[PDB]
Order: sequence, then C-alpha cells, then structure tokens
Amino acid sequence: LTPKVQVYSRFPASAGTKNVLNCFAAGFHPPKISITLMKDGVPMEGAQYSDMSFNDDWTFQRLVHADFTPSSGSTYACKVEHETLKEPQVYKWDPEF
Amino acid sequence: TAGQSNYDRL
Amino acid sequence: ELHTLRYIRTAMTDPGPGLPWFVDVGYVDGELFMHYNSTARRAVPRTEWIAANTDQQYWDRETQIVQGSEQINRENLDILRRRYNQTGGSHTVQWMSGCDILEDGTIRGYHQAAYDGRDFVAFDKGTMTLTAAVPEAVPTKRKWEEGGYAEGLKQYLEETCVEWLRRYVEYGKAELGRRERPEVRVWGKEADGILTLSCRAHGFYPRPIVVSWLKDGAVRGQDAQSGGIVPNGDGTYHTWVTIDAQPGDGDKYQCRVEHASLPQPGLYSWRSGGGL
Repeated sequence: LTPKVQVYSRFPASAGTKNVLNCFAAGFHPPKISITLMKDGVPMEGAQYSDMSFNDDWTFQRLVHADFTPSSGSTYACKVEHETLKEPQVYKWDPEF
Repeated sequence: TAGQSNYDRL
Repeated sequence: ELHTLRYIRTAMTDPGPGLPWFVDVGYVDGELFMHYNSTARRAVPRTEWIAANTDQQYWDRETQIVQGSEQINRENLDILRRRYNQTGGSHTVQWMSGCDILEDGTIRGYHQAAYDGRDFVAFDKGTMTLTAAVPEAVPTKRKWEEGGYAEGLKQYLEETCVEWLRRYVEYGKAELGRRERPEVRVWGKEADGILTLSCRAHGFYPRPIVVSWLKDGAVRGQDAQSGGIVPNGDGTYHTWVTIDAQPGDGDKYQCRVEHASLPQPGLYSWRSGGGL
C-alpha cells in the first residue's frame, strides 16, 4: 500500500521564531518506511519518531517531527521512501500555504 | 489494561 | 458519552534500521497513554493523568504481560511463515484488542488479528468462538478450541477492561474534557489561471472538526478538498482544506471552522486575515 503524506507546521509560520515541522504518512503497508525531513535538500537535526500505530482497516501510520526556525530563502521538504513507490516521493512545505 | 499473553497466540 | 479503549500490537520481521520489531500502544478515546517497544522492554505512561493515578506495581504487572505478548508474537511470525511456506522478508503480525462503552451503556468488546495487513482471526461475543477469515487461520481455531481461551477472553472484554475504562475516563476527565482553540490561517496560491485558496487550523482538541469553504455566504463542500485530521507531536491536531477559484475572487471566499472550543462556528477570510 502506497503512503498518503501531508507536510505541515505545529504553530503558524513566523520568521525568527521556533516551530515544529511535522510529516505524517498514513494508509501504507509494509510498516517499514523511511521518512526524512530536510532543509535545502540536507536532512534536518533532531528528527523524532513518536507515532507507530495502525487504523481500523489495518493500514499503518507514522509521524516524524523536528524542532526548527523558518528562514527566508531556505526550502523545507519531506522525503518519503517506500518499497511500493519505486521513486522517492518528496512533499514541499510552504509557510504561506 | 491488557489481559493474558495467551490470547495473542496463533 | 462514547468512551473507547484500544491496545494495538505490531510484530515485525523488517522494522528496519534502528527501529524496534515489537511495539504495544494503548489508547483512551483515541489518545496515547501506554507505550512499549522491544528495545526498552518496559510499559511506561505518556499522559500526566494516568501516572498520577497509578502505582509502579501496576506498570510492573503491565510490563511482564506485554513481555510475554512480545515472546508469543515472536514465535507467531515463525509459525505463520510455515503455514504460508515463506522463507522470509517483509512480514507483520497485527493485533487490536479493547472495549467500547457506548452512550446507552452497551458493551462492545473487540479482539482481532492480521497477517501482512489482512484479516486473520476475529473473536465474536455472540457465538463465543474465534472466527477464521483465511484458510491458513484454521490451525489457530484448533488451538483456541482445545485451550478454551473463549470464556476467559469474554470475561476480560466485558468486565476487566470495561471496569478499568470507567476509571480511566474519571482519571483523565479534566484532560479529555478540556477544549483547545485552533490558530486559523487563510492563504492563496496562483498557478495556471486558477487561485488555490488554503485554510489551515493549528493545534486543536478534541479530534472532531468540520472545516468547510464558503462562497458569498453559501457552503461549497464539493469544490473543497480536505487532507484529513492529521496529529501533532504534542497531542493536538491539524487540518488542511483547499478550494479552486477564479483570480480576483479570493476575498469572496470564507473558511468556516466549527469546533467544540468555539461556541459559534468561526468565519475567517484572507484579508481579515484568518484567526488574527
């Protein structure tokens, strides 16, 4: 099963203020998934895994969150690697969208 | 609360 | 008055790198309170209300039974691979047990398993027998009919978990009953002559939310596309709803957010702008 990924922030994005970058993937199988948060293509520091659950329809879910400060010019994205995707699916994070 | 470990045996 | 309890278990062959192969997670009304992993091998609390109302004797007793469940699910991966005739690779054993206390007071207890993300065995209370969904789940039914776990499991799903769930609701009545107001932001993006209006609600509690887009005061549910109620790292929730519009019509649109924290449904615009 292919994962349904959505990239979002904890608090509304504001320059020069601390925030949390969340990357949630759901509706996938097998449970093995490589979710990585990255700043300008380079992986982010303090990436923590807290979610390891499955829905009522047995489909797995995972949330990867890391502490960051949004800056203008730096592009934030989430790279998802799965054995059912073939090519890695990357989802861009927009502060004003 | 979770019961006995025997209920998970297949 | 609908209160739920769920204990989800996962036994893995390929976790893979660094990750634990076994994981036991507990829930009270969809909120995490019980945590266990094959690396640490300890059942630890996650919420402040559960730890303040339980002693270490409870957690020590909860650890050993899940440690036994870990060893039982360890051999389950090997037993099920023989029935299917598999050498190895990506294989998983799922388990979801618990009970639901409905508004009326009717007890709804469930106990079911799955192999490779597909229904394996499910326990029925009305028949008092373990139902086999796959032909490879038939030798499991033979073990259950010989051992007679059916009566012991029924007195657990109808009494043991139900009596404890009533206490769990009372222990975290202040936590579950608390309402968290969301931070709403209305955005817009221009692509190929189509203005995509976005609406994001930040950190709200409880989980149920209805975020709909409006055009000239009238709801447009069909044209709007939702991303679902996605969870945050602190326990709160997030939602993302987008709608397609004509360039120069952005301010005619309004984001309607109806939540338990708001006594009246919140109406937010792009130029207003949003929650602030």
